[PDB]
Amino acid sequence: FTNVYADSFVIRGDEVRQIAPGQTGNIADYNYKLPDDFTGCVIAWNSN
Amino acid sequence: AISSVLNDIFSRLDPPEAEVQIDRLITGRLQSLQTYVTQQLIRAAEIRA
Repeated sequence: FTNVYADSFVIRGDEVRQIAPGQTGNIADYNYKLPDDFTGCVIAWNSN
Repeated sequence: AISSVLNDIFSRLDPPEAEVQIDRLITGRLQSLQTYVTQQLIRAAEIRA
């Protein structure tokens, strides 16, 4: 692929199922949306 | 499909999930359209003779 965009953020475990194309949430509406033509991967790790 | 109205599936399901059920209806309407054109070409050949 050409380039990669790595976005660094902390999301609690209620909203981690709303990171997917075409979702609805607190962060998944008014902050960070994923369109239906978006292609990529989601990497998570426990920072507790 | 669950509903036969194209405006209903846009108003119900998720936009990943609604593209399956709309494309079942478009494929079903094209097979009924392919049924109609194939019969009218043969009836045009029977009326030609």
